[PDB]
Amino acid sequence: MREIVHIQAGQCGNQIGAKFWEVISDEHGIDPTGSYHGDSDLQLERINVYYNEATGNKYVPRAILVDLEPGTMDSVRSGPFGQIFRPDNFVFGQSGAGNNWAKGHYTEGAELVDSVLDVVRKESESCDCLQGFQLTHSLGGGTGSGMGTLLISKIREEYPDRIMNTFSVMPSPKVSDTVVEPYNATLSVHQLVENTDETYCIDNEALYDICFRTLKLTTPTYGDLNHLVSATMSGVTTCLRFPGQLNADLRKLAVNMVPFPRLHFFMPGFAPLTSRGSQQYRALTVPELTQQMFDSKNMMAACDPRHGRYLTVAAIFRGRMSMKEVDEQMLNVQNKNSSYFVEWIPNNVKTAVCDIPPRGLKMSATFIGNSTAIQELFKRISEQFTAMFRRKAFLHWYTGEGMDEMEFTEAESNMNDLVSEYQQYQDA
Amino acid sequence: EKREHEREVIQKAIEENNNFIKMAKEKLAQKMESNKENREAHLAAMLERLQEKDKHAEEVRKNKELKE
Ligand SMILES: CC[C@H](C)[C@H](NC(=O)[C@H]1CCCCN1C)C(=O)N(CCCCC(C)C)[C@H](C[C@@H](O)c1nc(C(=O)N[C@@H](Cc2ccc(F)cc2)C[C@H](C)C(=O)O)cs1)C(C)C
Ligand SMILES: Nc1nc2c(ncn2[C@@H]2O[C@H](COP(=O)(O)OP(=O)(O)O)[C@@H](O)[C@H]2O)c(=O)[nH]1
Ligand SMILES: [Mg+2]
Repeated sequence: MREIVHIQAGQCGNQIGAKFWEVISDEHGIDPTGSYHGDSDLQLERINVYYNEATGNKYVPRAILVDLEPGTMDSVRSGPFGQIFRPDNFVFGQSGAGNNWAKGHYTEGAELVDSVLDVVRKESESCDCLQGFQLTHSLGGGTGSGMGTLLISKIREEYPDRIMNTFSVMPSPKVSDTVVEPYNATLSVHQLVENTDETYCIDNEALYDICFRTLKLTTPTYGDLNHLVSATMSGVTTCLRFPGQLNADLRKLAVNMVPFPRLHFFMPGFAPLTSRGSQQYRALTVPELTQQMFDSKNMMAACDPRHGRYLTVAAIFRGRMSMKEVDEQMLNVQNKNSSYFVEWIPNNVKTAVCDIPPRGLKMSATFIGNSTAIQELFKRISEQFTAMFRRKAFLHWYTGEGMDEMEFTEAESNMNDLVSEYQQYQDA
Repeated sequence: EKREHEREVIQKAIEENNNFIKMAKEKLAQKMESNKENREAHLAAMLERLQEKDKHAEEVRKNKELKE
């Protein structure tokens, strides 16, 4: 047992979090009641990483569902896998947060946060050896961004020596039309730079473009977006959930992926890209998985990898395949494209292979890159932010909850510093 | 230090909301007082002018009786 405590906050957080639990429960042979019905002991060896074990041989997700409104969590409770979660772990208010980071972080979210922490405390005390915490949330809304970062800060105070992991969904004008999302995102990124060890940048711009351009879905839904998020989430946690060699826990992942503390924002990738139902009958070859997982068109952050250099990379292949052929293909990628891998971190690409593929596929590959190209994502937020902030536009929604402009200036500064920091290492 | 700042923000929000209620209440009190005394002053002058007509109307009737 090296236990991870999962928290999901706000609409987006609870929606992609719900889907994560559906996917990994199916991969571990857990059904909606928490009963094991699998045909392989590999499924149970490291089940305690994500599931508590109750009497009756029942597995309960180590999952805390947080929100400031009840709508999304009634949707989760009423859903197919909803009966799996511990009922006292649903912690919710009635107010909502109005897509306002100040309300989530300082006023509405303050009132609820100590009852979330009581559930986190209970789950933590029950762990033989807690690794740390993983949070799912968006950065563009109110609850997930504002209250979610408040939670990160409180958890860090109680558990300063555990790993803090996030799946942070970045806002795009292709998906949302709320004008203040760059404000909420910039404030939330300021928090993530200081208080997380590892952040997966799931960018809605990338998710939309993949669905539109590549998957040929002319009117994508959130479900279409989330199907790519859950695949990625299944993929990047494989090393934590099955035996057992490379990046097998959160701290070991961090020591491999994070050469400087502030530069802990990752650019995930996935192959093959699929839409729901629409069937992959043809399995990919090892050469195609390797070409596709490094392709710009397969990144979940809308950044051009050729515009930066890779500091560190984790590649994780799933299914029954030739380990020899994986090794050849991985070496081939870094030898043919050697100038995109910083010379000053030797052997910065590490490779894992898990024998069990995901649902509906024989072969998959998941890419996790710490590239300096991720500055393009932050730079996009910064430009959207500065356009409004130079005229103090929409700032009354934030100052009316007691914030000062100085908080905005500091957050603007820290993110622009992050950008220049990435450019520093891109030119060394 | 971050926990003390979170506290300060929520107190600022409460204080500005309370100051807004206060000023609305003071500004409305001084407006209504100012209006009442202004309107009483306008009616007082109206009737004090009508009472000067009654003093003049008796001077006219007494001036008649001083032609006897
Ligand atoms: C007529 C508005 C449509 C709905 C909207 N278009 C826009 O916002 C355009 C218009 C103008 C300028 C550019 N913007 C982006 C749109 O297509 N949206 C997002 C905005 C919804 C916000 C308000 C109107 C509710 C898409 C998502 C939208 O179609 C929805 N999907 C779902 C959805 O996924 N529902 C699932 C359940 C679910 C509910 C809520 C969730 F948050 C997630 C999943 C069930 C379905 C059957 C499924 O799995 O496909 C609910 S609403 C984005 C991908 C662009
Ligand atoms: N990919 C994805 N994005 C979402 C989903 N729901 C909301 N968002 C995005 O999240 C942002 C708003 O945050 P939301 O989670 O709804 O607000 P909260 O309830 O206050 O945390 C917008 O940029 C939305 O496009 C979802 O189910 N999937
Ligand atoms: Mg919402």
